[PDB]
Amino acid sequence: GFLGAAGSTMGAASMTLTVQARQLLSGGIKQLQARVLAVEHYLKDQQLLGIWGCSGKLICTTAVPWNATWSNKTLDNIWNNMTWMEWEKEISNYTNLIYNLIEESQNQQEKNETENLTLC
Amino acid sequence: GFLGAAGSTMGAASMTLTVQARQLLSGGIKQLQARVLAVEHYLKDQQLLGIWGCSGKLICTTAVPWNATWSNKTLDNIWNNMTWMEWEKEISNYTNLIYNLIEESQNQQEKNETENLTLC
Amino acid sequence: GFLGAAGSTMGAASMTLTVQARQLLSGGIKQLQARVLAVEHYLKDQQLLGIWGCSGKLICTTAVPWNATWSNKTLDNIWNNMTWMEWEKEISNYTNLIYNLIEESQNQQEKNETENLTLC
Amino acid sequence: EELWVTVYYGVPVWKEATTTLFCASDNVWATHCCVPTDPSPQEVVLENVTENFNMWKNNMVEQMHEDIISLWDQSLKPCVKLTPLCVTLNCTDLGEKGEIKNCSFNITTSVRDKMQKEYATFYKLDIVPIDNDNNSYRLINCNTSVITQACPKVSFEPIPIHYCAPAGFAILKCNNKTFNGTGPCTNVSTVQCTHGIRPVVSTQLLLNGSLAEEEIVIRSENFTDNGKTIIVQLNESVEINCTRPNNNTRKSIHIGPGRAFYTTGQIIGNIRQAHCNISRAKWNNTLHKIVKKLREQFRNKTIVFKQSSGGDPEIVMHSFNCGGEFFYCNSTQLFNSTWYGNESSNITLPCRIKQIINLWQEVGKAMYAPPIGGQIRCSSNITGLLLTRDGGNNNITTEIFRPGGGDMRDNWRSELYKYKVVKIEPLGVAPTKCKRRV
Amino acid sequence: AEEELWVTVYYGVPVWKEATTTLFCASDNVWATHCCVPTQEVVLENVTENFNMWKNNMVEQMHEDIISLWDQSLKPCVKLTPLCVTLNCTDLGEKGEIKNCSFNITTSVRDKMQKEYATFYKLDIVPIDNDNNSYRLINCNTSVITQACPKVSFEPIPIHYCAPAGFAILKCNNKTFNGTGPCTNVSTVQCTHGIRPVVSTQLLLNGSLAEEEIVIRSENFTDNGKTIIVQLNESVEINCTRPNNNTRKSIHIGPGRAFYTTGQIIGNIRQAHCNISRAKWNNTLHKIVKKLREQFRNKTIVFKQSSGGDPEIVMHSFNCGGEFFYCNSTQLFNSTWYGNESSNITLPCRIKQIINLWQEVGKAMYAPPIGGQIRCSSNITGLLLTRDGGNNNITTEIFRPGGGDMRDNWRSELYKYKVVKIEPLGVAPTKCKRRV
Amino acid sequence: ELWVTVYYGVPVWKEATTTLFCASDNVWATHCCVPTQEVVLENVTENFNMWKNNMVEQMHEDIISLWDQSLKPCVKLTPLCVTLNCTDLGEKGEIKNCSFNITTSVRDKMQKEYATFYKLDIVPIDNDNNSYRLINCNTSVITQACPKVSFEPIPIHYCAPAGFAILKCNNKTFNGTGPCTNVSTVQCTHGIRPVVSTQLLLNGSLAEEEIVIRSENFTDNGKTIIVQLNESVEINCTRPNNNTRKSIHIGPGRAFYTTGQIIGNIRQAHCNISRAKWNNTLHKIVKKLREQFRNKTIVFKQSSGGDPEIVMHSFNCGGEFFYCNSTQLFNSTWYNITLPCRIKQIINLWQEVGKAMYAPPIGGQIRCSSNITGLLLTRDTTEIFRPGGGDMRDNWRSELYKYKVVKIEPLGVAPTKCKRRV
Amino acid sequence: XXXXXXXXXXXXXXXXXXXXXCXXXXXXXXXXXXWXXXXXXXXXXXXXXXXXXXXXXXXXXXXXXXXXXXXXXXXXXXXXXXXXXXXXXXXXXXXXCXXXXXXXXXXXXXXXXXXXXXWXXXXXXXXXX
Amino acid sequence: XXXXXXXXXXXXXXXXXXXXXCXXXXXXXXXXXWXXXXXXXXXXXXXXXXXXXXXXXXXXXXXXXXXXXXXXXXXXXXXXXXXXXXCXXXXXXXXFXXXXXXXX
Ligand SMILES: *[C@@H]1O[C@H](CO)[C@@H](O[C@@H]2O[C@H](CO)[C@@H](O[C@@H]3O[C@H](CO[C@H]4O[C@H](CO)[C@@H](O)[C@H](O)[C@@H]4O)[C@@H](O)[C@H](O[C@H]4O[C@H](CO)[C@@H](O)[C@H](O)[C@@H]4O)[C@@H]3O)[C@H](O)[C@H]2NC(C)=O)[C@H](O)[C@H]1NC(C)=O
Ligand SMILES: *[C@@H]1O[C@H](CO)[C@@H](O[C@@H]2O[C@H](CO)[C@@H](O[C@@H]3O[C@H](CO)[C@@H](O)[C@H](O)[C@@H]3O)[C@H](O)[C@H]2NC(C)=O)[C@H](O)[C@H]1NC(C)=O
Ligand SMILES: *[C@@H]1O[C@H](CO)[C@@H](O)[C@H](O)[C@H]1NC(C)=O
Ligand SMILES: *[C@@H]1O[C@H](CO)[C@@H](O)[C@H](O)[C@H]1NC(C)=O
Ligand SMILES: *[C@@H]1O[C@H](CO)[C@@H](O)[C@H](O)[C@H]1NC(C)=O
Ligand SMILES: *[C@@H]1O[C@H](CO)[C@@H](O)[C@H](O)[C@H]1NC(C)=O
Repeated sequence: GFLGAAGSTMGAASMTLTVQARQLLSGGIKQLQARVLAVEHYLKDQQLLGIWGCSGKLICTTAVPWNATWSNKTLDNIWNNMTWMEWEKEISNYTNLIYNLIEESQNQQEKNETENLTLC
Repeated sequence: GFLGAAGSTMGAASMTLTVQARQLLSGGIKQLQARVLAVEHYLKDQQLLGIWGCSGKLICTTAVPWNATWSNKTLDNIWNNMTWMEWEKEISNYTNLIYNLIEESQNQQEKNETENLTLC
Repeated sequence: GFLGAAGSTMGAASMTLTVQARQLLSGGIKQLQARVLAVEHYLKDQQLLGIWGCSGKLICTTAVPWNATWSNKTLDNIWNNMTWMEWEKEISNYTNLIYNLIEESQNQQEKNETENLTLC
Repeated sequence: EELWVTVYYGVPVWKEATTTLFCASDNVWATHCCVPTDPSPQEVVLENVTENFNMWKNNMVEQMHEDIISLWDQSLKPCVKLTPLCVTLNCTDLGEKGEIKNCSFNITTSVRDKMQKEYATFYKLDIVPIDNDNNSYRLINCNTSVITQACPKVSFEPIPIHYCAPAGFAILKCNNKTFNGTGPCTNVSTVQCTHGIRPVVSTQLLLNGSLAEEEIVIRSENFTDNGKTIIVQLNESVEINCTRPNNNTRKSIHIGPGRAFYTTGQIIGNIRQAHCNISRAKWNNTLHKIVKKLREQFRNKTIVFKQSSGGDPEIVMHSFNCGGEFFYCNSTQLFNSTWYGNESSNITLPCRIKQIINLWQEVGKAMYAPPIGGQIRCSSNITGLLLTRDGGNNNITTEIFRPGGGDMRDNWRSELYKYKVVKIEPLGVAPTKCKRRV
Repeated sequence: AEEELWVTVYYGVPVWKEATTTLFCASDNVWATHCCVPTQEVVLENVTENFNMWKNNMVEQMHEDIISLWDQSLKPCVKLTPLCVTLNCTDLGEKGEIKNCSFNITTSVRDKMQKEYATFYKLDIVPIDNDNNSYRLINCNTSVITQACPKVSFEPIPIHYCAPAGFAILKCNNKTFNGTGPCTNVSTVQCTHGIRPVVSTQLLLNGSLAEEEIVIRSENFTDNGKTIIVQLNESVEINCTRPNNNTRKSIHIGPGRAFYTTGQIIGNIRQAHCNISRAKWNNTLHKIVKKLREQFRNKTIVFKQSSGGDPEIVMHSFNCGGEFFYCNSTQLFNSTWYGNESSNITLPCRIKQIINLWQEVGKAMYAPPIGGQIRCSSNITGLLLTRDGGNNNITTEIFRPGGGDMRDNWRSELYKYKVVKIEPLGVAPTKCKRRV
Repeated sequence: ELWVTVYYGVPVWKEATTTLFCASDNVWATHCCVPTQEVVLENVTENFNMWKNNMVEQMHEDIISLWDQSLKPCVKLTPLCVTLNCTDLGEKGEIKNCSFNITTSVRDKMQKEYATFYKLDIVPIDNDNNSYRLINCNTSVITQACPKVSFEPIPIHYCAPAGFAILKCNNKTFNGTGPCTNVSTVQCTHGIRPVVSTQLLLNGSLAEEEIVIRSENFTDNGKTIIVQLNESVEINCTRPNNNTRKSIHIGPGRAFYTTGQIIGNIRQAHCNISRAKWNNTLHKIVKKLREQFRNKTIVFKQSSGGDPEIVMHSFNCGGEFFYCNSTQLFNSTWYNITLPCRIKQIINLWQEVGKAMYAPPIGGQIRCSSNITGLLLTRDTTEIFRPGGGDMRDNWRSELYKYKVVKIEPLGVAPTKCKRRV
Repeated sequence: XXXXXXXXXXXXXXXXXXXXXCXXXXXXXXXXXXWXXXXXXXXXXXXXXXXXXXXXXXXXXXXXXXXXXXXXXXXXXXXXXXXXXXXXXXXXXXXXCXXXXXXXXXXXXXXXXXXXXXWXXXXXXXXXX
Repeated sequence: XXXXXXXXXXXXXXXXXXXXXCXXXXXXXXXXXWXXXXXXXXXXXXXXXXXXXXXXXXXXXXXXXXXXXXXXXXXXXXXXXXXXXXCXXXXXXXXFXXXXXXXX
């Protein structure tokens, strides 16, 4: 069910990403504004995945190393012993920092893809 | 022409998918509602294909096996003796079930992509 | 800065595409019309790129040959002696024609991909 | 066999759906239907496609009706209200025998301390006596409804309009020239927009509509119920030339701070009755062919055309908008005949003008149509009829048909009967032999 | 010789944050028209969430939505400005509760005066002279009185408040939850349960019952200025009757502007009243004091009628059959309990036609009379109580009926819901690098 | 040899008209609720035309729409279009005490009320010298402004929606038309105050290098000449009468506001402009005018005559509308100044048909101090210039002359050596 | 003291698996540390045998063992274990165990390896037969 | 990583220690460490990186350990030094060098 994995560990919860993804689009003037706003939030997330180079994916790996200062827990204590709510709270102060690093990495990747040849 | 293959068999009609895709993928309160609905339908179809791993494709195979419960007819009759209208009516009761299985498979594949040492 | 390369030659201006590409959407009735129109412009550009093979690319090549009737200048005196404003003015009467040819090329590519899935 | 699920996007599949259609056109209608039309509209014939249609369950008609009501209401909001005129009138006959009266009244003007004695010209149908004093009258419904003056700058002349489906939807059209409006159609095509439909308002005869291409087609939801309107679509039109011969002038009476009431000032020349001229031979041939088609549903019976049983002119006369004036014509010379089926082979209808009307029977509302100076002449094409068959004739050999149908939806079903709106379902799945294979 | 982990982006992560958004309304009349959407619970295991019924923006939105709908419904209808004239009133019969008032009013035809008669309640008219005959409408010289639309029904029906896509409503499933703090049994819904927008000042009618016991909720329980909301686990039936058999007449005051008033009363004139079973109320008060003694330990609990005088402040008001009743609840809140006591009541009622439910400035609404007799039967599903201050250092607490504004009634049904925004993106380490 | 390549993010644009949103930093604070950068474009020449700028047309429509919407939930002064029995309070007839019979909030109860009106707000009815009527009340609806709604101009910024940008001309002496060679891109305009005036532009922006005189065609003489000053002139305006506001109840919670009495003496409203600053400003203006009209005598005269709305300096000082006689400013030949002012409570801005607004009196005394930042002149071997221009658009072109709205077109194509290489 | 506590089967049949264990005494098995096995080839030379990264359940082994190498650990057991295949007589080496703590050094990695610091008392193999 | 000892023996006299030394197969930035392989004891680390002292090393031994030339000396011998001083790689496979067998 929708958010059924909310209390599950991150590992188990990562297996239901399509359940939450579908509910972002399907789930007087004030209601038209509400629909436009829901569309704007969806596109905001799609544009953010776009600049990160993660379009079309549910799970997208990057080339940004994980910094032990953000969290020094082992993977077993993250994926099997902690939920996503707890994780998002634990690294909340670094979320924007991580997002900026992802964008920077993609920008470097773009330079390595679009400027390899003269006018090509 | 648009929907010209509607009376054709599934095999014959599946070779003209670009005809409908080209029309569906291109383009006070009453007019805004019409525009918002057109946007919502476009985004819902694009999201659903994205979460199925079918972005940019008109024909997209999957790893979900076909269940004889959904239809026990052979391919020769389904593809050469039926139209898409008749087929969609025949399996209407199972369409949402099929979609959920596709989503589960795609999500598992992406998870599998991050556990594959060769690809990491 | 935004449009800072507008006065630069095409060869130099083409190296700073991320600056302008990410500005649209940062990536009562009049307020909804403005928001819906901004969304529609974003989607229209994404749909046009999706019709073409340029999905998710800042620079992408095509299989459409350059017609000397559109411009009989060589790469010298286009990329290092013209700005994009001057270039767009020079071939503006052929913009829609070029766009249609790009679509036709992608459609032919789709046909080849469809041919590769015959009875598959 | 080992079969796999494959996703196909763009399959030619649709389902019945109701959505909001937008209006396009090549004045309230020109302003509303601001979207331009396709200069060369496309239509795709769908071979080997059978589609069920039902003209009496078509939501395009309901949407057209709502759009007419909405535009008329919106078009009457920024206009002059006639509440100040609901006073006793002193009316003297100008002439018929008193069809047009010269009415004087004491009305408070824009200055609250002063009242003026104003004169205005009204038609008998708009004036009701309220006393035993033969000269004391009031407006027909001013004590029960709010009468709003139409703005002289807003035109309601019907123009062709097209209803267009939004992206993701399509309109299916039935191309069977003799289709009866219900059941399967085996010649179906897909269009994005309907043909040009004129939102003409009438009560008995359908004007400026579409003609049948092969024969007269008579449609009814159930020909045996006697509670359903019979819509007769003609294959050849009949010309009806309607004239208002009085040469009028316009006068403006100020009834408030910028609220001007428009009435007739003077009438130049003699007073003459408005009328419509229908060619006698064409109507006689039209009735002959209608009887020939009616006898197919009512076998071996005599067909008699009669005028409606009685009541208000809104339901017993032919009402139409001609030049901006509302004519109520006594269509009794057209539907007064007996036919047996073996009859092998100028009609002037008197008309009244009514300035205060209540279209669509809105409770508490009415509209005043300002008079138009000069003379009015219209030439319209009669393209169909609304008939009601009387019940209680099951044990006799004669059927009685009277002009007049149900509400205004019957005047639009006659144009929208061939269209239905469907939603496109481009995403389908089917078994194949090929697996994802990474 | 390095330990290398990389950032991986996950979209569709089951996380959320508190948020305020626009909600829509569904239902199976102003409410059927407004809540036009036709009318799915997922239990979240191992999920603890913090709720706060007094900081719930769903109550504020319901309040604004009810006021907006009410005000919008009255716009296209008859104004009573022509009736703000001196009335010549004589007692209709009580001893003067209903008067037969005559006045000179312009009729549906302009510049024509007609003497008319109308029936008014004592609460709707004020003397304006010393002749014992001249009356005026209670507030017509300072406000615009709009007649309620005779064809528009304000009867409350169950409605459901629904979140837009991208948002979800979390529900607390702890049957004894006190409305604030952590809840360990949380479920996700798209729409709330059916809530009836019933308007009342002291007793909550046609609401939801508690499932296990009477639950008494208060923001503090030590601040005498806070409303105590008592949710019952068993309802008490209140049967309200307007026994007068009224024959209604319609007099026109303009071009299609009709004023509705009682034309005559058939039979005698009898007092409107509500009948509450004495044994059920006495048992309800017993169980309420048993629960109140848990928050106010070793105290005597005394119920008294509220102060203020004005019927809209101290009487129990409600809409019964379309009439607005103001009933004297003193017989329900006049008792002393010491905690050691084991365990028909007829409330007189007045009818008021000119009301101002949300204290709008310069505006009022006139409820037209309904002919025949009126009967209704409502379920008492909860109480609003306040405490008197000044009772420190003594052994007795004083409780009186009443509360704050209408939010306390709407807060009594929405207390278990909160709206949250879904945050589908998140990042986490994994030993897998982008293959580029 | 060469193949088509698609580039997205191309730094090009085209002229376009869209709806700009208003961001403030009161009707304007409420309307311009969005809270509030510049990229200089090197080697970019852009053609501007301040007289074809749709930002001005939008601003004009926004001002009219906001004023119209603000006056809807307010008192309509229709029961006051009655005979007024007016007697002079004094000058000697500028302000009258008018007695009238008006029905109050209680029907059938008519009261004899007194109200204070200015001479410009009333018209004689009869020849008895006592019977007056409100000006144009028989041909228009006079709506009282709500006392709680303020129209005080505040700085506002017009901002382009996403996908659009505003190009600014940074040439300090740009004449309002033709190519600008120092162009920058902004998202929002500078703060512009929607100040309403008919002859002098108040509280606007100053030129930085010189007085700039702009005209669509300096040889047409049917065009407004907008003079942008490089130094402001202070104009100190006051209404010395000490008024006490009175409220007359005309309906059920519908009240008319007037002046109950004036405490002390009745004195004329006026504006004080420094004589030396005006004389130096006018000299500099002539110096610039002689560049377009060479070897000519420059003469400033008062406008041709007519209703104060078109021939006097109209402005809102402190909620009151002053109509000041500017003749002392435009009466000179080139080769303290106290301007008397009238107060008018019933005004019709933008010359709407059938509508007017009543400005309720403000008690106490009014003082304001404005900066004269520009002039509107019309040209009739001597050149005759008179104050006054065209409609209200001329007061906004003077601020929006340096901006144009363009649409961004990030998608374009070009040849290169590489193909798709499928 | 996060000491390692090695144990071994000791005597074994030739070509048997080299079963061994090493408890995470006063330490978590799941920690930001790399646990490893090493052996002394009858004191002729020291060599690394295997390692497992508790932080991410990663593993590596010396080329000397190649396909025979094995390593595992569990948090529930709080211990590491190994059982290299084909422990012929040449494999009868002393078996050492140690943990090398991970550190958040500026290595452009989540954590860098450290020198092994916490060493077990060890146990010897007797795989000859 | 194929390091080997340079100091064939270092059985230094008390308070006159001889340095331990070895060389790497290739130069690296640190990526090497020393350990004291005492008799009947675990070979506990002596210098965690580039001859930098180990935590709780309880020894003065240090060196620059530049490039591929690694060494360590405390400049004083003691009974605590009666261990084989071994160096090892900390890159690629953790190959061990022959010990110096100082036994001092
Ligand atoms: C708590 O909830 C209860 C219900 O659970 C509410 O009480 C109900 O209130 C409604 C509205 O007042 C009552 O419905 C009305 O009943 C009238 C009498 O009904 C009797 O007579 C009719 C005769 O035809 C019979 O059909 C019926 O079975 C009964 O025998 C009707 O005359 C009313 O009709 C009027 O309103 C409707 C509105 O839709 C119009 O269509 C009609 O034309 C007409 O104008 C109406 O049906 C209902 O009976 C009450 N129930 C009970 C059990 O008494 C409480 O009011 C509510 N409490 C609060 C505080 O809101
Ligand atoms: C809510 O919490 C309970 C625990 O309180 C969750 O159930 C637990 O789920 C874990 C797996 O996530 C189970 O652990 C696994 O057990 C199997 C048993 O064979 C073992 O092989 C695995 O290695 C692992 O240890 C755990 O036993 C189970 N506990 C109970 C009491 O059932 C439950 O799933 C949580 N709810 C949701 C929605 O996630
Ligand atoms: C009506 O007028 C048209 C010309 O406008 C003419 O052709 C037609 O015959 C006329 N009809 C009749 C019935 O006179
Ligand atoms: C709950 O309801 C039952 C009857 O269903 C009643 O006996 C019980 O006393 C109620 N609880 C309380 C606390 O009064
Ligand atoms: C109220 O009426 C109901 C029936 O509607 C009845 O069962 C109940 O006992 C009555 N209660 C009282 C207090 O009259
Ligand atoms: C206007 O007032 C200001 C102070 O507010 C003063 O500096 C200025 O000189 C005055 N100007 C005139 C013309 O009086």
